[PDB]
Amino acid sequence: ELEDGIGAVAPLGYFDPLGYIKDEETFIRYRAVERKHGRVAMMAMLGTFVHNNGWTFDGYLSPSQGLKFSDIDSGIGGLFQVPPAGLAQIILLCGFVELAWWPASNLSGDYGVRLGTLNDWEEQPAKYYRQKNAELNNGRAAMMGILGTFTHEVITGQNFAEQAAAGHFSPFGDGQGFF
Amino acid sequence: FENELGAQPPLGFFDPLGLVEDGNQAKFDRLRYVELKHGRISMLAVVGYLIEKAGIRLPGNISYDGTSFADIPDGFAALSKIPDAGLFQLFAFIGFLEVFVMKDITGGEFVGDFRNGFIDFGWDSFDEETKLKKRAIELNQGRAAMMGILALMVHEKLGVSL
Amino acid sequence: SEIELGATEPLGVFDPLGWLETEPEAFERRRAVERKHGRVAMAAVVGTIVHNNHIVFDGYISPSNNLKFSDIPTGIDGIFSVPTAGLAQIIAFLGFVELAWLPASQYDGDYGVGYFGNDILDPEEKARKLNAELNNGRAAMMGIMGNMVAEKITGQTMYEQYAAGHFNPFNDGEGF
Amino acid sequence: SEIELGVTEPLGVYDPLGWLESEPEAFERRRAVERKHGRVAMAAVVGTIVHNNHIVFDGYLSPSNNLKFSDIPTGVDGIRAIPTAGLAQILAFFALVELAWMPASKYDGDYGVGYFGTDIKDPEEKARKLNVELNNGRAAMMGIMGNMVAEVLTGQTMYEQYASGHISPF
Amino acid sequence: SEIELGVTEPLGVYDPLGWLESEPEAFERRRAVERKHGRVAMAAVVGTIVHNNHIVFDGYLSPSNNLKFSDIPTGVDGIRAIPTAGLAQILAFFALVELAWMPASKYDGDYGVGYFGTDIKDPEEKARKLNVELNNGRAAMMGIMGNMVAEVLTGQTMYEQYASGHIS
Ligand code: CLA
Ligand code: CLA
Ligand SMILES: CC(=O)O[C@H]1CC(C)(C)C(=C=C/C(C)=C/C=C/C(C)=C/C=C/C=C(C)/C=C/C=C(\C)C(=O)C[C@@]23O[C@]2(C)C[C@@H](O)CC3(C)C)[C@](C)(O)C1
Ligand SMILES: CC(=O)O[C@H]1CC(C)(C)C(=C=C/C(C)=C/C=C/C(C)=C/C=C/C=C(C)/C=C/C=C(\C)C(=O)C[C@@]23O[C@]2(C)C[C@@H](O)CC3(C)C)[C@](C)(O)C1
Ligand SMILES: CC(=O)O[C@H]1CC(C)(C)C(=C=C/C(C)=C/C=C/C(C)=C/C=C/C=C(C)/C=C/C=C(\C)C(=O)C[C@@]23O[C@]2(C)C[C@@H](O)CC3(C)C)[C@](C)(O)C1
Ligand code: KC1
Ligand code: KC1
Repeated sequence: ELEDGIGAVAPLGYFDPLGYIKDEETFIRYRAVERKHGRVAMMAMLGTFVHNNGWTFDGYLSPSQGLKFSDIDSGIGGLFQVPPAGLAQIILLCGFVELAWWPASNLSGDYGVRLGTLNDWEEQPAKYYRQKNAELNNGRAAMMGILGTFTHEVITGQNFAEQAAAGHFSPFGDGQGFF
Repeated sequence: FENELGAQPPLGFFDPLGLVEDGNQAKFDRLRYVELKHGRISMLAVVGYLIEKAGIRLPGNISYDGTSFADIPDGFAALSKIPDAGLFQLFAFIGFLEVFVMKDITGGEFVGDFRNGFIDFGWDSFDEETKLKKRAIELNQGRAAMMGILALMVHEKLGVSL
Repeated sequence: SEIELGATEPLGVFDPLGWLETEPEAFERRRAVERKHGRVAMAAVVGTIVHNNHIVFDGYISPSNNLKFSDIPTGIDGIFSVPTAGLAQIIAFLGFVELAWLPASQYDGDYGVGYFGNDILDPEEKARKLNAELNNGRAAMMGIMGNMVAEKITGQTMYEQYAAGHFNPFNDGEGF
Repeated sequence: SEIELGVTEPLGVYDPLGWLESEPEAFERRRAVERKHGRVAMAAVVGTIVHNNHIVFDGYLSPSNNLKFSDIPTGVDGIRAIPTAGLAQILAFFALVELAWMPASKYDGDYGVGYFGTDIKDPEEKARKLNVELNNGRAAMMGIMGNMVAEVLTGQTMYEQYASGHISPF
Repeated sequence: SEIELGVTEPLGVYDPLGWLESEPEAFERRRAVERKHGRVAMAAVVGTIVHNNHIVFDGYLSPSNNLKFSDIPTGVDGIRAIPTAGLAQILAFFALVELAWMPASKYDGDYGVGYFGTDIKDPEEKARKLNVELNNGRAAMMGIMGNMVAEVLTGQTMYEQYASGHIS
C-alpha cells in the first residue's frame, strides 16, 4: 500500500524513477504483480541453489520412462527433461492453487497465511513493516537473480554448476560473444 | 590521603610515583583493596614457603595414585609434581573463595573487612584506637611479606642461599 | 535506558577508571563499541569451536590455488591462509553489512531485527536480554583473546593442544 | 464462535439432510465427533504415509513372539499382526488418555494445549485454523477411508500399488 | 499465586499430613524444594533413558585415565566411573549455577529464562504449565526412585533388564 510505504525501503525510498505511478489504482495492480513475481522467483532461486548443489532425491522420477532424479539437468533445461504427463500434474496443482486456494485474482496478496507468534503484528507493528518490506525486497533480488541465472546459462552454454567449476565468471578473453 | 592506614612513623605518606595527588576516593580504595589483597596472600606465602624449605610435610599420600607429600619438592617445583586432578581443585576452590565467599557482601566499615556478619572473632572489644593500628599492623605486615616472598622466588631461580 | 544496562549483580556499575563520572559524552559510543566487540567475539568464539571440531564444508575454497576447505588451518593462520582475492571478497561483503545493512554508526545497536525478530514486550525482560548480550559478549572477548594468545604461546591450535593433553602449564616445558 | 466453523468458501453451510434445523442442540455433540474423527483420520493418513515409506523402528516389537518392526505389513493388516498383550497396552494407555487425561466428554475440544503450545490471539486467525483442522480432518476421513478400500479391492498395499505401476483401475 | 500451582483434578490438594495451615509459611520453601526436586528428577530420568539407549559421545572422557564414553556403565554406578577431576569440574561449575546464576536460594523458581524463552502472558496458560512442571516433576521423582531400586535389587541396569525378559 502507498500510505504505509511498503515497497519504499531505506536505500532508495520511493524508487519509481521512470514515473510509472500516475495514480493510486495502478499501484495496486503493479504491487499485486511484483509481489506475485517475487514469490515465484524466490522459489525459483531456491531451486537453482538446490539443483546446482547436486542435492537430488533417490529413485526414479518416471519409472516407466526410466528417468532418474539424478539424470535431470540442474540448469535451465531441467524442467523440460520431465515427462509432460508428469508436469501436467505440476500445472494442474499449481493452477488449482492459483484459482481456488490462493486466488491470484486477489490483488491484496493476503491469503491468511499466519504463522502466529513469528508475526504478532498487533503488538509489534514494526515487525509487520519489517516482514512486508522483506517479502518484496527478497522477491525483487530473487527476480533479478533468476534473470541472472537464466541468461548466464544462455550466453555461456554451461549451467551454474558447470560455469563455476570452470571459473568462467568473466566475459572477456573467452571464445563466447564479441568480447 | 595524609593521615590513614599507610601513614607511618618512619615514612608518612611516601607516594613517590604519580598515583593519588587528587581527591579521588574511588582510585584510592581500589588501590588500598589490592595492597591488602596482595599482603594477605603473601603473608601466607612467606609461611607457605618456609615450611616447605624446612621440609615439613603433611603425613603422606596426596593421592590414591602412590604419590606422597614428601615426594613433592619445595619451591617452584612443587607446581610440576602436584597431580593435575588435585591442581584443578586448588584453582577451583580458590576461585570459589574469590568469587563467592570473600567479599563485602553486607558492607564492612572499611576496605578489606570481609566479616559478613557470619564469622567475627571479636572486633567489638577494642577501644577505637586499637582497631585502626591493628589493621595498620596487617597492612605493614602484609607490606613486608610481599617483598619477603618476592625475595624468596627471585633467589630460588638465582640459587642464592637466604 | 542504556546507562544502567551492562551492570549486573556481582559488581554493579563497574568502572575502575571512572570514565562514567569523568566523560559521560563518550559513553554511548563506548557502549556501541562494547556491544560490537561483544557480537564480533561471540561469532569468533563459536567459530573456533566449529573449526577445531573439523566441521568443514567440502571441496576447494580456491580451485585455482588447489586449496581445499580442510587445507585451511583451524587456528590463527586460517583466515590468512585464504587467498587474497578471497579475503578481499569477505571484507567487501562485511563492509557492505557494516555500512548499509547493519550500519555500525548507529550506536544503539538496533537494526530493525529484534531478538529472534521479536521486540521484547516487557521493559526489564528486555533489559535482562540486553544484559545477557553484553555479558556473553564481554565473556567472549576474553574467550577469543584467551584462545589467540594460548595458541601462539603453546604453538599448537585448539585441536592439537587438546589431542596432546597439553592442559597443565606447570608440568610441561614452558616459562615457569 | 463454534457454529461458524465448518463454513469455508465453496459450499458454505453444506447440509443435505437439514440436521441444521432438525436438531440444533445436537450439534455440539456432533461437531465434537467430527473433530475427533478428523484428528484420528489425520494421524492415520500420515501413518500410512510413513509405514509405506518403509520408515521402521530398528528393533523387535515383541521378541518373545519373535517378530520385529520390519516384518509386519504396512497396510490394513498392521494391527492384526500385533500380539494381544501389546494391543492391551495400547488400549489401556489410551483409556487413560480418553477419559482420565484429555477426554472425549469434553466437547469443547479445548483441553489445554492450543496450537503448538500457545493460544492464537487473533480471533480471525484462530477461527481460520479451526476451519483448517476441520477441513483437513474432513479430507483425511475421506483420505484414510479411500486408502483402505483401495487396498482391500486390490490385494496390494499402498507401497505395492505404486511400485507395481498399478495406479489407474481401467 | 504459588498456592494453586500444584493442584490438579484427581487428587486436589491431597494433604495427608495437613501441612497447609499447620506451619503455613514453610510452604514457600517446600514448594521451592518440590520444584527443585522435580526439575532435577526429570533431568535425571530422561538422562537414564538416553544412557541405556547407548547414545554415547564418540570419544574419551579421560584419555589420561583411559576412560571412553562407552567405558562408563549406563546404570547406578555410572556416576562413580567419573574420575576425581571429573566430578571436581561438576561441582565447581554447578556452584556457579546454584549460588550465582540460578541461585537455588531464590524460592520463586523464576530465573528469567521463561518457558523456551518467552514469558507466558496468559495467566491460565502459564498456571497450566506450572502445573505441568510440578506434575511431570512429581511423576519423575518416583520415576527414577523406582529405577534405582530397580537396579540395586536385581543387579542389572535397564538395558539388560529389558534385554532379558525380566520386566514381569
Ligand atoms: C514483476 C515486476 C515488477 C513490478 C510490476 C514492479 C512494480 C513496482 N515496483 Mg518494483 N522491482 C522489481 C520488479 C517489479 N516491480 C525488481 C525486479 C526490482 C529490483 C531491481 C524492483 C525494485 C523496486 C524498488 C527499490 C522499488 C520498486 C517499486 C515498485 C512500484 C513503483 C512503480 C514502478 O516502478 O513500476 C515499474 C514499471 C513497470 C513494471 C512497467 C515497465 C515494464 C518494463 C518496461 C519491462 C521491461 C523489463 C526488462 C525486460 C527487464 C528489467 C530488468 C533489466 C534492467 C535487467 C511498483 C509497485 C517502488 C515501491 O514499491 O515504492 C512504494 C520502489 O521503491 N521496485
Ligand atoms: C463422521 C464424522 C462426522 C460428523 C459427526 C460430522 C458432523 C457434522 N458435519 Mg461433517 N463432514 C464429514 C464428517 C463428519 N461430520 C466428512 C467425512 C465430510 C466430507 C469430507 C463432511 C462434510 C461436511 C461439510 C461441507 C459440512 C459438514 C457439516 C457438519 C455438521 C452439520 C450436520 C451434518 O450435516 O452432518 C452429517 C451427518 C453425519 C456425519 C451423520 C452420519 C450420516 C451418515 C450415516 C454417514 C455415512 C454416510 C456414508 C456411508 C459415508 C461414506 C463415506 C465414503 C466412504 C463414501 C455436523 C457437526 C456442516 C458444518 O460443519 O456446519 C458448520 C458443513 O457445512 N460436514
Ligand atoms: C585432543 C583431542 O583429540 O580432543 C580431545 C580433548 C579432550 C578435552 C581430552 C576430550 C574430553 C573430555 C571432556 C571435555 C569431558 C566433559 C564432559 C562434560 C561437559 C560433562 C558434564 C557433566 C554435567 C552433569 C552430568 C550435570 C548434572 C546436573 C544435575 C544432576 C542437575 O540437577 C543440574 C541443574 O541444572 C538442572 C538440570 C536442574 C536444576 O533444578 C538444578 C540444577 C541447576 C543443579 C576429548 C573428548 O577426548 C577430545
Ligand atoms: C513402487 C515404488 O517404487 O514407488 C514409486 C512410486 C512413484 C509414484 C512411481 C514414484 C515417483 C515419482 C513422483 C512422486 C514425482 C513427483 C515429485 C514431486 C514432489 C513433484 C513436485 C513438483 C512441483 C513443482 C516443480 C512446483 C512448481 C511451482 C512454481 C513454479 C510456483 O511458483 C508455485 C506457487 O506456489 C507459489 C510458489 C507462488 C504462488 O503465488 C502461486 C504458485 C501456486 C504459482 C517413485 C519415487 O518412483 C517410487
Ligand atoms: C499414600 C499417600 O497418601 O501418599 C501421600 C503421603 C506422603 C508420602 C506423605 C506424601 C509425600 C512426599 C513424597 C512422595 C516425597 C518423595 C520425593 C522423591 C521421590 C524425591 C526424588 C528425588 C530424586 C532425585 C532428586 C534424582 C536423583 C538422581 C540423579 C540426580 C542422577 O543423576 C541419576 C543417576 O542415574 C544417573 C543419571 C547418574 C549417576 O551418577 C547418578 C544416578 C545413578 C543417581 C504425599 C505427597 O502427600 C503423598
Ligand atoms: C557475486 C557472486 C560471486 C561469484 C561469481 C564468486 C566467485 C568466486 N569466488 Mg566468491 N564470494 C562471494 C561472491 C561470489 N564469488 C560472496 C558473497 C562471499 C562471501 C563474502 C564470497 C567469499 C569468497 C572467498 C573467501 C573466496 C571466494 C572465491 C571465489 C572464486 C573461486 C574460484 C577460484 O578461486 O579458482 C570464484 C571466482 C575464492 C577465491 O577468490 O580464490 C582466489 C575464495 O577464496 N569467494
Ligand atoms: C513404560 C512402561 C512399559 C514397559 C515396561 C513395557 C514392556 C513391554 N511392552 Mg510396551 N508399551 C508401553 C509401555 C511399556 N511397555 C506404552 C506406553 C505403549 C503405547 C501404548 C506400549 C505399546 C506396546 C506394544 C504394541 C507392544 C508392547 C510390548 C511390550 C513387551 C515387549 C517384550 C515382550 O514381547 O513381552 C514388554 C513387556 C509388545 C508385547 O506386548 O508383546 C507381547 C508389543 O507388541 N508395548
